[PDB]
Amino acid sequence: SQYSIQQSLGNASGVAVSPINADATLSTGVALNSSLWAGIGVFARGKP
Amino acid sequence: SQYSIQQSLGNASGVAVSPINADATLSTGVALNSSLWAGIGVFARGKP
Repeated sequence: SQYSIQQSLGNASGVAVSPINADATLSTGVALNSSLWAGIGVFARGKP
Repeated sequence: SQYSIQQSLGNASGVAVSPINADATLSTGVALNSSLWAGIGVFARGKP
């Protein structure tokens, strides 16, 4: 309909905006400063 | 519960304070100006 925004705009009159690139700002979330411990054992209560 | 303060703050919203560093202020308590004398002997009373 109206107010819609296209993205291709190939060989036809119109106006279109490309989707945001955001590729030069790629970070990585690993949170290195976090430690957890895993172990096995024998206890009194818990799901085996 | 509430009023608690965390220390890690890894990849999650929140506020945390690290434990006090206090490593550039390390002194050494030896009290060099102290002298005591140790000896053996034969006496009249005491635990052998």
